[PDB]
Amino acid sequence: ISIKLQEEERERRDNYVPEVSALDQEIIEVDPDTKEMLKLLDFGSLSNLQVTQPTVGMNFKTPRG
Amino acid sequence: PLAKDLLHPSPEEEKRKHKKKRLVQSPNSYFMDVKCPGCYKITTVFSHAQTVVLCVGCSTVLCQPTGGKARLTEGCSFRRKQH
Amino acid sequence: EDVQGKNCLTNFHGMDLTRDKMCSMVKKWQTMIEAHVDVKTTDGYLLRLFCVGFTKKRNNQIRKTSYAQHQQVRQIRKKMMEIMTREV
Amino acid sequence: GRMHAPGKGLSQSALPYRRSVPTWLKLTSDDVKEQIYKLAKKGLTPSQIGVILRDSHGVAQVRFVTGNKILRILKSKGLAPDLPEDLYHLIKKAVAVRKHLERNRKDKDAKFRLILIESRIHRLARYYKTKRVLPPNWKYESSTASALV
Amino acid sequence: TKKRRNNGRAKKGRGHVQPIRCTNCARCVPKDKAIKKFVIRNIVEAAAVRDISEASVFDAYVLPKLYVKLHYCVSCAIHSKVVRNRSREARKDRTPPPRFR
Amino acid sequence: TSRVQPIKLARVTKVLGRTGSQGQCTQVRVEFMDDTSRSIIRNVKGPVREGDVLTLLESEREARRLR
RNA sequence: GCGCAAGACGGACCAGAGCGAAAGCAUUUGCCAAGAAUGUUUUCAUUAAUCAAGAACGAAAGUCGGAGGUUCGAAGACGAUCAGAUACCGUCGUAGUUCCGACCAUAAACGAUGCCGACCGGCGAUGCGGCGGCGUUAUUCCCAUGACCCGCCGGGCAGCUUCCGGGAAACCAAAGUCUUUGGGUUCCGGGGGGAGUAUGGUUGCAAAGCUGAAACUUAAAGGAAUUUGGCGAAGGGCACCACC
RNA sequence: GCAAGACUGCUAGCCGAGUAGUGUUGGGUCGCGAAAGGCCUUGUGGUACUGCCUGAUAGGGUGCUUGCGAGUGCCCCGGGAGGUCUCGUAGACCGUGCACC
Repeated sequence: ISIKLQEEERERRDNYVPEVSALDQEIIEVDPDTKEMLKLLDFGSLSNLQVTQPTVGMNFKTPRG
Repeated sequence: PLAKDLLHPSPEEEKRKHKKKRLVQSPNSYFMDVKCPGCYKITTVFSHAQTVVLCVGCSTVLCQPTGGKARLTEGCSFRRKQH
Repeated sequence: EDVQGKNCLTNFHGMDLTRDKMCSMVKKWQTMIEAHVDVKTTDGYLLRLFCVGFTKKRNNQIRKTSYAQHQQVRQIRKKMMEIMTREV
Repeated sequence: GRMHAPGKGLSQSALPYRRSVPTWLKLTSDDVKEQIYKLAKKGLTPSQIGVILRDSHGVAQVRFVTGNKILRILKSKGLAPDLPEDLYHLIKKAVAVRKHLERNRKDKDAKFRLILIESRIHRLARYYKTKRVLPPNWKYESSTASALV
Repeated sequence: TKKRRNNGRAKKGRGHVQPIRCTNCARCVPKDKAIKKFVIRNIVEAAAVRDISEASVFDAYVLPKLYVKLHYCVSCAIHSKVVRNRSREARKDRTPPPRFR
Repeated sequence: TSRVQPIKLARVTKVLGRTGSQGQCTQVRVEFMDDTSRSIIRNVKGPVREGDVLTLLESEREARRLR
């Protein structure tokens, strides 16, 4: 069906908001590769930007055939 | 796609593709300088040495032929030289 | 080959394996390796040692095939030749 | 693709665009002509002589450090054989194929490759006859192997 | 017209393959065209394994299996309902059906 | 046979589909109270609900299809 | 159950894998010989995939002279089945099926698609060779090696998708780049029979292969594809005038 | 000669000592690895586990609990309390035919 009172029962849930902005965290998990990607473009190493420790010795693409 | 700047390519595609289909004809091989740690002199050898090679004076064997490049003796220093 | 009374004395004559185990060993997407040597012991016993070999897929392997080259099989077979020559 | 094979193949040398004696090379033309003469006194075919001089002396190629190529200077010195090395290797292969062939009569593909290789040496011999290399009265048959090897 | 992309077999760069005799039939069907059955089964059926288990001298004795390969001609395969027919677009499916039982 | 085996009684958990040539016998998942963990699939004839219990003579055989 | 003897074949490992011009090729080991592809700042310098004459190889079956003849098995014998079998079925069963040489050159020898060269999409795997790059293993340290992983290159057997484009459509990375027609080069077909027939030539011990008509008759013979229709085809649904 | 950074092996006081002995594919300058006898600060804190074999609390191979799957648990020793561990469901075949139209 279609709604004209825009479904108040979750419209008021949309009016409900967390106090935190859900993206302005105290720290953000950033890989070094995207860090040096953003480093050459406009902004260097910021306080909110941290270096991910390398846990990449094991690879991807689990076997299918 | 259709539109590529064939006149002035980025260097990664002519170090990417095969040598015969580059924009200009350029080989992927080079000349190499190798010396023995027990000896003193520096000889000049190809990247694909193609045979057994011995330095003058008969000190040691430098490298062995292999179907790809040459497999060098361990401990020997090397410098990528260009003209 | 030796009885005197109410007893039978035995001797080793040959070793085999069950058909179910060797049928469980043979599977697709792997290489089967066979190697036999006619060997002699210090006494006058002439033996014949049949062995089988089956390749192992790696735990991080993505390939389903998991085969080997022919000269690798020949080298493994020659290793089996010298092992069963040495130990008997 | 190939001439007696149905497989396309792309594997050949590609000389660089640069036409210059390299600066790090400290060798002139007369001395390198002297070790070409010495390796000719050793008595080998010009192809392996060229690859070993390139390999063990570090020169790019001979044709840019002297005015001409090595077959020209061997025929100038006169030590070069009259019979070319291509027909030499091919008729050595033909002698080896027939020497394998007469002991094993039931060998069909060896006979097939044999017919292919006298076809090859005939097609090369016509070109060397029309290029005024071989004499026009030169002939080939299967029974001539002691005179030319 | 042409029914399938291949010809009911797996001959691409050979031109000749070794034929193998059928099991139910005796046809000289080739290896790539015939349907092959590799069945996994125990020595006995499922409604007697317990009756074997109390009749055993050993304790917790594992029941062995039988590992055989069946070579089926296509007429014997369709007669024994091993393989069925599909539609036009339904034949464009290489994957086997899921084994649930 | 010829073994004096005791009578084990069982309690129902879930009703499933019914098999048979004419479709009369019902496959039922059922389980014992003296050993709760082990459960068995049995063939039962007649109308069966959920919540009742069943009397059983043999705990040895396994249920199967119409034949 | 224990041995001996003979002959045949190399299963499972064995794949839309590899090799070979094609037929075709599977137990290990040794000997000989050839070749693709990969790499090359090596050599020769136009030496060319194109081919009537001509030449080699060539599935099975068929013929000729030798020892072997396990198994299977054309003709033949017997018994059932059937209204009627010298057919389907079962038991014996000659020649062949096996080897050496001497033949013939016929297959649905089919990718039912000649050879070379160039151009025009992507994707994920496979095989070879080369190349670069975290990590693990032949136990713990260091290097090359084999194994595994992530990427690239060339050749090959192949797969998925499409308004690139084409076709009558099945379908096509070729069967496209074709009226907006022309890259080079062999063989081959003008409705259907008659008929690959008669004659002649040709080769073959034979069996027979190649070349190859005419008279007369016919307005159809055919290719792709849609809808009830019919299966001694499969799958599913319903029915106390079907069942439990 | 000067400059301070970054990383790591080993030990938990140190010599003996990485001597012996062990093995690997090919090596190396080498992995595993104590002791006898000793001299002296007279011998670092927190932190979880642990099925079996091989070869390290790694790696590899391979199990038990209820048929299956998910939890939970499975080193040694000493005491106490319990005794039917929890949760959900296919775990289906397994005697069966077939002349002649």
